Amino acid sequence: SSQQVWKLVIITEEILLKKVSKIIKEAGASGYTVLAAAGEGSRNVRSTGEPSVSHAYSNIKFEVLTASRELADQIQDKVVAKYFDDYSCITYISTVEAL
Amino acid sequence: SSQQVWKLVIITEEILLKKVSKIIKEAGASGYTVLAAAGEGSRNVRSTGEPSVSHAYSNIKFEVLTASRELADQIQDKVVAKYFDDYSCITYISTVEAL
Amino acid sequence: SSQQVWKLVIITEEILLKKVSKIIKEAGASGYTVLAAAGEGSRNVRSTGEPSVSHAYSNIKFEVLTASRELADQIQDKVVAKYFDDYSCITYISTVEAL
Ligand SMILES: Nc1ncnc2c1ncn2[C@@H]1O[C@H](COP(=O)(O)OP(=O)(O)OP(=O)(O)O)[C@@H](O)[C@H]1O
Ligand SMILES: Nc1ncnc2c1ncn2[C@@H]1O[C@H](COP(=O)(O)OP(=O)(O)OP(=O)(O)O)[C@@H](O)[C@H]1O
Ligand SMILES: Nc1ncnc2c1ncn2[C@@H]1O[C@H](COP(=O)(O)OP(=O)(O)OP(=O)(O)O)[C@@H](O)[C@H]1O
Ligand SMILES: [Ca+2]
Ligand SMILES: [Ca+2]
Ligand SMILES: [Ca+2]
Ligand SMILES: [Cl-]
Repeated sequence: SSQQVWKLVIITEEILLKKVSKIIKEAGASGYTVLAAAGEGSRNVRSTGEPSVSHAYSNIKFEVLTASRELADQIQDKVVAKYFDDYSCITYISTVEAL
Repeated sequence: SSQQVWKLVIITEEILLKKVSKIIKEAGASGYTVLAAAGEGSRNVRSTGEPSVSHAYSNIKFEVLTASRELADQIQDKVVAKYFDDYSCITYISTVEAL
Repeated sequence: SSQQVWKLVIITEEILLKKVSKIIKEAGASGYTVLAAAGEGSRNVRSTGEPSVSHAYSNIKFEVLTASRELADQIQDKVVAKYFDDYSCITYISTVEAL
């Protein structure tokens, strides 16, 4: 049988791995998944800088499944409020069907 | 032109890489993608144990595209029936548009 | 507040990392995320070959968020037209909610 859940993705600088993991757990999520990633973006806020000739930068990608949209929004808000202006970061939400 | 397909995700202990790959292929999927991952969860069933002070554990993330919901459900069922009680594992389904 | 965006995924041979990154950026995307991956598929076109007894092959997974479906389709088209016949490659699109 199915249950509709929300999937929050946070892609951010690899150096924020432990800090963002703590926000997710402190907010009451049941868990999280994290993957190593790389990327480029257009906000140009990376804490360690960017060179003139761009190349892919080191990131992590979190995926957090939540039983309510409310909880996904809360985690997203906390990460963005704390880090979005000072660190490269992008975030999005969608829905999936959990078992 | 587009075709609606289903995307099954399985996130599980890294030690199940070969066993789960075999279920996916034996069920008739056209392929699979797998990524290294880490994570934490709340079922507390990891086959290799967890310590009192939790940290991220080693996982793999599979993504399997299927032409029917029926096939995604079958693969999901087979993995869950065989491994969910004895190994850390979470699974979800959504739809995407293949070319 | 929310904005509906499109998410284009391209999973392809690891050797195409720089060539596909250039298409994404030359098309005007605001960024991209890329992850190391492995997989198997059924088209059997891998540029470096496949053995009789299959095993997972080395890939990369791109995710590209776009503000229009039009731009996702354009990037997808350019990658497919250039590489799909000569290199292992699969691609799909869905929608997500960006902040
Ligand atoms: N359109 C996009 N599609 C997919 N991933 C994106 C996109 N834009 C940004 N990202 C991802 O978010 C990360 C941070 O991008 P951000 O928008 O915060 O701009 P930035 O500070 O310029 O980042 P970077 O230093 O990596 O260029 C990128 O490295 C990438 O992994
Ligand atoms: N809410 C969640 N959101 C995202 N990923 C999750 C979530 N819950 C669990 N996961 C992922 O599934 C994996 C296994 O979690 P499971 O629910 O089976 O509990 P567990 O046995 O307690 O896992 P772990 O030993 O990793 O803590 C986690 O390591 C994580 O990668
Ligand atoms: N049904 C699928 N679900 C998920 N990923 C898939 C699927 N089919 C293919 N892929 C991914 O796309 C990659 C390339 O598959 P493609 O369809 O191009 O066939 P191929 O040339 O036979 O690939 P391979 O040499 O990897 O077997 C695979 O390695 C896999 O990562
Ligand atoms: Ca940048
Ligand atoms: Ca646990
Ligand atoms: Ca093949
Ligand atoms: Cl991923």
